[PDB]
Amino acid sequence: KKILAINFSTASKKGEGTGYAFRKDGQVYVGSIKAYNPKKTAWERTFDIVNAIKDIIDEFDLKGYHLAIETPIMGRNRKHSITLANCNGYFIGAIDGLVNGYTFIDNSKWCSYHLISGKREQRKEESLELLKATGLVDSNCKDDNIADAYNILTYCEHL
Amino acid sequence: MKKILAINFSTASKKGEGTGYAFRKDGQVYVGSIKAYNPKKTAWERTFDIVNAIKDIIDEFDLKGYHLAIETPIMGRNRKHSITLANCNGYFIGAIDGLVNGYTFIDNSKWCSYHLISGKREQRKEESLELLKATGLVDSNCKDDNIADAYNILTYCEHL
Repeated sequence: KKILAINFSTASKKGEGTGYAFRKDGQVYVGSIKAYNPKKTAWERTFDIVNAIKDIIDEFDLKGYHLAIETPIMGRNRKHSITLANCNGYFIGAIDGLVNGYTFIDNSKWCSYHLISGKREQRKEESLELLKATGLVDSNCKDDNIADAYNILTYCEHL
Repeated sequence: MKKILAINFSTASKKGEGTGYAFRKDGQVYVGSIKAYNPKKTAWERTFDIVNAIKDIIDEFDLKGYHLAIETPIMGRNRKHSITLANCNGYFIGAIDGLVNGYTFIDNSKWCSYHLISGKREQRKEESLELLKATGLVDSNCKDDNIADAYNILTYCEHL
């Protein structure tokens, strides 16, 4: 029930990032770690993303939170998919112990509970629509990493 | 001699298989395998057990600051199996990075090529074990190819 929700990406494309969401003293906090940098490898960007999340964990002194992280999946691009799966694992291994374990949340599953339907690109705008309603972000927000992490948290808080 | 902890990572999905490790300390090579076979556990749960076993080795033998050399995960025939394997390999590395001074991926092809090992998987296991057996660290009857691959990664990395 004390859940740190993560939508993990290594930010291999511009503007991407790892989204996070959690609730502390009833207040929801959300954000993204924007790590795009072609001078760094996926694993180096991952290291930076780990250290950003560790800094939030210490700032908000999250003790006993459980990681809910979106399951890595094989996509069309095989090498991207294996790199992402490996970096997703690095991220989980680096923070497990700061969190009390973790659970894989299947994209299809949180999406179905929130009625997000259609392809990938369209899921992104549906997820953002839900984030926008809560007014934790402004009406201009185009951060689907943030929106996904939020929707994963709400999925988990129900399940 | 650069201080390297060589790992041949496996989730021990098959009985008798496990994660191989090799390191040199005070000139002596130490090798072994973590035999984590347990079909009652998921691959991630066996990986957690292997992480704890390597942390205990790093503690007992005072290896903080050794550099981790680990095989690169590869693309395979079955999507879900290869994604799970790649994720567990990642988990292992992220759990111990910090105890070790960083890590480097070692491609299977590169260490094999250095050691003049060719052929399909089972032949490569045989040739890798021949190199390990020659050191006397295991007996002439050893079939523990996870130990052999860890050893042969260590010696490949020691030449670089």
